Amino acid sequence: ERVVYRPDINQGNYLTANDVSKIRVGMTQQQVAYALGTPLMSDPFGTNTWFYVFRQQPGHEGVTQQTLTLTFNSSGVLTNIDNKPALSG
Amino acid sequence: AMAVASLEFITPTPFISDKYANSVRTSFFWDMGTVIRMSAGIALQWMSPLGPLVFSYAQPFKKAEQFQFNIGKTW
Amino acid sequence: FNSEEDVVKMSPLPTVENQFTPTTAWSTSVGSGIGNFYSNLHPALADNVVYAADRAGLVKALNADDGKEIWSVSLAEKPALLSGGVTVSGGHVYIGSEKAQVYALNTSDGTVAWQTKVAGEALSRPVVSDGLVLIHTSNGQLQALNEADGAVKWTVNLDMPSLSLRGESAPTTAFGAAVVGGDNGRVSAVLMEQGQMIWQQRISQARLSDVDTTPVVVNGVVFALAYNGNLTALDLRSGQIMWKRELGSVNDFIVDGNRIYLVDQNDRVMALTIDGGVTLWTQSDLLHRLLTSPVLYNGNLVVGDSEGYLHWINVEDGRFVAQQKVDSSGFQTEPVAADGKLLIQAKDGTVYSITR
Amino acid sequence: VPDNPPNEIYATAQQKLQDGNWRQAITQLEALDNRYPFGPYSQQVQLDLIYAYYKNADLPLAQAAIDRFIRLNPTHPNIDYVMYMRGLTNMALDDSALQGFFGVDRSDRDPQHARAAFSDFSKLVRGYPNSQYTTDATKRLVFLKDRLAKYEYSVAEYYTERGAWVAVVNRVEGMLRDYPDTQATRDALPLMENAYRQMQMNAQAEKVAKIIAANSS
Amino acid sequence: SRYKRQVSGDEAYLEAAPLAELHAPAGMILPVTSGDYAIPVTNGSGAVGKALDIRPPAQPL
Amino acid sequence: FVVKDIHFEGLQRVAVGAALLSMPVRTGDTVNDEDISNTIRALFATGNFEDVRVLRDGDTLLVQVKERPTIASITFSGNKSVKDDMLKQNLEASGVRVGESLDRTTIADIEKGLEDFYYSVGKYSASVKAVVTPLPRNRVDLKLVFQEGVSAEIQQINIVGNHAFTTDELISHFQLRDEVPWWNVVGDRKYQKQKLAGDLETLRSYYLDRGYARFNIDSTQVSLTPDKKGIYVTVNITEGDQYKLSGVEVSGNLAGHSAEIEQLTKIEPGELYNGTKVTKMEDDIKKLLGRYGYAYPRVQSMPEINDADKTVKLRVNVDAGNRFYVRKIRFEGNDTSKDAVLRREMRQMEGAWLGSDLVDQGKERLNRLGFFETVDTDTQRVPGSPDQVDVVYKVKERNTGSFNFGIGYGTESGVSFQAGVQQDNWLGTGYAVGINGTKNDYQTYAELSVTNPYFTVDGVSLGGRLFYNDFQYTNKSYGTCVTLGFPINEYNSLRAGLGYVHNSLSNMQPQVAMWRYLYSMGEHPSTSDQDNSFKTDDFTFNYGWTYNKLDRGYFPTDGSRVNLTGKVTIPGSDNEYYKVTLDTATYVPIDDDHKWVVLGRTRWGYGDGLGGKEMPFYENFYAGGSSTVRGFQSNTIGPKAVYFPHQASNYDPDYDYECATQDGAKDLCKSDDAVGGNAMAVASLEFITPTPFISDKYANSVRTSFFWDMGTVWDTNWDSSQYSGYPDYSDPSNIRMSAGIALQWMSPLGPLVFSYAQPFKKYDGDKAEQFQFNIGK
Repeated sequence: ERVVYRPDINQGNYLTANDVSKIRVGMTQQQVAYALGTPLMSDPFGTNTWFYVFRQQPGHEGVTQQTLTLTFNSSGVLTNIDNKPALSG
Repeated sequence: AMAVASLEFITPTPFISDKYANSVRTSFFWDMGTVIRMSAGIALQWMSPLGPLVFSYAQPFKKAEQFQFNIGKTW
Repeated sequence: FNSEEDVVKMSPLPTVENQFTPTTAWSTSVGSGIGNFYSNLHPALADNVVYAADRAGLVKALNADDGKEIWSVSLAEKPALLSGGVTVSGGHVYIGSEKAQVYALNTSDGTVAWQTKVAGEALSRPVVSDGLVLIHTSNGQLQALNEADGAVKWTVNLDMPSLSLRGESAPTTAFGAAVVGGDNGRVSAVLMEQGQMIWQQRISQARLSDVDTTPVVVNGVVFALAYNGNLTALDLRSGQIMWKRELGSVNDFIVDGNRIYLVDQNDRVMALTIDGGVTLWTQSDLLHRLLTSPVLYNGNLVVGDSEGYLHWINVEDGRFVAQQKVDSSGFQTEPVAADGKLLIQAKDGTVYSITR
Repeated sequence: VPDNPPNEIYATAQQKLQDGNWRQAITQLEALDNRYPFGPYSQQVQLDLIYAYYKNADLPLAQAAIDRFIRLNPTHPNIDYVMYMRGLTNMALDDSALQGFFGVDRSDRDPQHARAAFSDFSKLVRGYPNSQYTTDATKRLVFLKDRLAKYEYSVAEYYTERGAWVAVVNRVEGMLRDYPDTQATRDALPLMENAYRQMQMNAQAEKVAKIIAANSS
Repeated sequence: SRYKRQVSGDEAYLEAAPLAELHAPAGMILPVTSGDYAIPVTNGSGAVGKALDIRPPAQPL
Repeated sequence: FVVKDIHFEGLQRVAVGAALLSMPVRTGDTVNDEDISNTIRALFATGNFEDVRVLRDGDTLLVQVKERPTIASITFSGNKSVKDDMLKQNLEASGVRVGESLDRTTIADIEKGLEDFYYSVGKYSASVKAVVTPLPRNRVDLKLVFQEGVSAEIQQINIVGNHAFTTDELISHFQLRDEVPWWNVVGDRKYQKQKLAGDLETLRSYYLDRGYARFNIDSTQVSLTPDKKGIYVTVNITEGDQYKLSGVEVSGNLAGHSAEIEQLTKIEPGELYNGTKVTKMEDDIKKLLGRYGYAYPRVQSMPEINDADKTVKLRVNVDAGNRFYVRKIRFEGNDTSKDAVLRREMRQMEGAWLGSDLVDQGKERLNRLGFFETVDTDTQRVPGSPDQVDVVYKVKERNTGSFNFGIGYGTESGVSFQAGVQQDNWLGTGYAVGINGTKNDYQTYAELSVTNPYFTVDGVSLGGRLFYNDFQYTNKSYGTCVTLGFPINEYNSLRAGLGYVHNSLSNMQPQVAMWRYLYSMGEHPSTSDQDNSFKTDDFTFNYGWTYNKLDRGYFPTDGSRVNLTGKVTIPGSDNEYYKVTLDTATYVPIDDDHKWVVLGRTRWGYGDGLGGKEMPFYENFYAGGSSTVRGFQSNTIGPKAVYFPHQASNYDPDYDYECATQDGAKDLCKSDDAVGGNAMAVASLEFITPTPFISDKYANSVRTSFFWDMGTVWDTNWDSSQYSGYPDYSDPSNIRMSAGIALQWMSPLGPLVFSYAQPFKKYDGDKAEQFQFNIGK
């Protein structure tokens, strides 16, 4: 058992169904940042991919996470989407 | 619980040169406390690199804490 | 748990033999008085009846020979802060208040004639001219009222400092035109029938320098003065500065025998010559002891102390001459220059009639 | 502090300074500065006064005196010495209090005095690379960058325990771009790998794994 | 004063670990450097540690 | 004419070259006396000295300046009504830079400047005099000295044009005062300009809160009496009319939540207008947007006041804006403290959406450390990003530790020695260490304690304590405990721990309530003489629980509190017993506004032996005195001892006469001295009602109540049958009650408690103490 009162862990970008349906193939990179807000995570190792992660651990022991990975070609145009709506654990 | 309330009037001792007597005080005080009792007291104070130092002589009218030496510093 | 401090160290009561034996002929208590509240509540006279009031609101009319009252009315709800000089003319007594009321009373029986709101507290005494009552309020507004109704005929607005001495500056009239003081050092004048503006003049640099004091006008010369300001003389027709003195003033002044009699901010008394700021004499004695308005009575200038005494000064000589009884809790408002008579009201509500 | 009819206050005060009687030095230098503010004993005096404040550990006053000097004479021919003392005064504020006596590695305490110090020494050696001080200043800079990186790791360590996995990755990435070559960055790469793994971001986890596995000794 | 251990001059800032830049594996690059940058090597004859005379210059004016 | 050279001598403040470059015409220029005079004007513009002589007698000009003492030291003759640092900083801001320049004109200026300052604070009577003396090397020393009266008393504050409310009710809410009564004489007539303005805002808000939406403070003025020692304040009101509020319409770019925004803005159409209602309603809107992460919303409320009827409709316009993310948290000034020691206790999460309430909840929790004098805060947007914020907390390290030592004396008391050292935030680790130690002629005490409030990152505190406590009945005791305390909810703390304690009782007086225990422990001491000892080792499991949702914290109005603690020994102890405590306080309001309240407090205790042993008498419960039931001497409510006769007693018969002194009693002495019971049941019901003398400036701070108390303590296994002659302590029905008044007062010298209580129901030996005093209950 563990019962100690943790505050709600929350991390990353906020996600909602009406915000993710904005993204579609071929948008320019500034349009994505305008629709969803700025990416709080990106690949620093020299490939232009943004990791919109939405994560919460509400209350006692519940856990939830959505991940939305966006891949851009050079000059900042979106090529592919990888949306996982729930933690694949 | 312990409770103490005290009031005091100052009349410094010039035993030492004014220069060193600037860092010195002498005071006369009355207090009431429940532990109910009332008391009157004489106090000498000095300051040093060790912190502040007090020597005090007192009489509780309910008669004892009649003679005290005290030091108290924050770090 | 307490402490106190002082600066001015007022004069140690200079004193002299009471040569002319001036003393109370009669005295009456109307009630409470102004007490500590500086406010120009003072008694007045008409047709051998003297009228007086208590700042709580209660007002009385007294016979000047013996001091027995004939009235009592409350002017109040079931205090009024009745405040400002009592003024009397013919059928009516007029009184101001610190509660924006002006009251009119019937001189025949003391019944309340009419009551009308004015724009703010009426610290000025009312003044009656040309069939109108003029009142100057603390909001810097002259208001002219119909004497049978108090209905406003016209109103005029003056500039208000962010900090002032009390704005009494009661108006005066000549040739059918009014002249008035005001805060921020302004003298001004207006046409009595309609409130049209006439010339205005800035008494001094301004830091307080309110012209809080009623400007007397004689032969067409207006005299005006201010706190840390300058005494000035003014052409009623143009407001040209005839002359000035760096002597300031604090409460009141009088012209009689075309000679000027003053009280300085330092509670010293002096007489100035017909024109130009030069003193015949100065009585530097009473320094920093609040002096009432000086009244010329039967050839002697009488001034009341903050405490109980009345000091008697010669009309033209530089002599301090007599010192009457220590009257109850002293004075804080101007005696009345009654013809052949004296009446003064002490702080506590005791009124005194004085003879020699 | 004393009456000084003669400028001799500067010679005997130098002797007190050579003796390390810092008390005497600052008080006589302050007296000389106040009494002779515009003579030759002014620039000649401000430097010794700065040095005495530093050795007296009177660092807030040392900051003010150094700041005054650079403002009043930005081109003095030994201004590089004043920059070196700027960095050393700021670096002396970092090692505050009784820590180290108990062995407390205080490298987690507020780094701003360290980060300032790094700016000062780097400004020096970029400006005056021929100066004698550049060897020490570069030794001071390598320690100051490692001390900053240990701070950043310390926060990455805390958020690893709190499980704020975005707060981990976003800071250890910050170390890789601001502090790449320090040992503390090499110690942080496991926390980045862990954080990506807990977030199911395995691709990034493998990438950081490839980095660390190539760079481990 | 609390800094008395520090202004008397510790040696302990020497023998701090030497810097060593990471080398990226094939198929990626490390992040581009963005601050607190690598200091120019500027090696020279200048003294170091307690050998450095911290006092003001050989003539003070 | 052309000048080939320029002569100067002196140059004490400024060199010739600096003058020549400052001068408009220079060596080699065509010049004439007008140009030379312009150079003298340039000398005056740089401002050396006004006295100069100039001569032309050739191709060179001679000029000399009459240098005169100017380089000023400043001193003031003390200051009875302003602080030394404020005085000197006002002087320096006014312009007298020490050692720059000083002149007789500047002396006049600074005099008037300090005068005007003194008048600005309000001691309008004050006078300032400044004097200088000259010193070699162009130096002067400047002394200034002050005279003042008492700062002026405000006379009658008066409001005019008001009709909805009486003047005395309006000015009573001011912080300026017309009158200070015969009581609460701590008030004062000190005028303050900034507080007068605040008092106008209070007058405006009061009328808006009463619903006069058309209200306007059209004008105000302040006046000073001729003797410059008394002030008048007068305020003009245009009241307009009382207004009724129409339903709120909300519009603009609400980023969802509109159904909740609606619910938050629903108001019945019968209510009056109310200023604080709209501002409180507007504040909830922006805080509600903040909670969802719209940290910088834009909101405006516009009243559509009607004139044809007394109705007003609020229009509220909202847009949510961007959903800011906290990209960094920084702590600055965090010297001598581990950063984790702050981050662990600050609540907002880095790398997540900015809940501005969570940032402020952090600021609160950092203050609850007490480590910091102040916790300032800022949030700042990163340059070149529209969307991301750095949060920074700026702290001043409070000097958290304390160190103490002391000595005492007196022939009637003996030597006394005391010591102590405390440091919350030990080396910045956030551990709290604390050592204590005391000795007198007789008692010895020492304590060492450690708490680690974050043994687990979720805030599981772990504590550890050692004690030695040695007294002469004679008792040497020493022991240890270690505890875990971890919150299970916001309202609901829980804790657990293990302890060890050793006891070495000796020379205790023979008495039934104690001997019964010893016989139960399998010790058979003498009953006849005061020579005995009973060493034991004990091991315990300690637990407790604490529910606490009291609303107001200081003087709660509503909610409840329930503390529970208990002990069992664990097998291996010499003692085998358990005890339990329940300790509760419920508040319920009995008016809709929280003016009237009633309390019900209770305590229940219990303990017993296990396995045929018995609960040790030193753990027995006590009742009576301010904590429990009022009107009885503290702790004296329990069953009183009965001693066995033991005429071989303590040494001296000249002392206060014992039971069975050398010449004393021979039967069981029914004592007057109280002993606790193993059982306890206290209740009090307490009605809270405001005084006949309230005003809202202090009615929140003088909590007065009427109370009914009901206490008992009993000794559940006192075998009354065998002791026919002595009053039954096993009977729980000996309930003893009292009533009285209580007055809880928060005034600066402390949270005092006054009480008077009458014991309308008591038994023999209950020492009464009707009047009682306490602090901080």
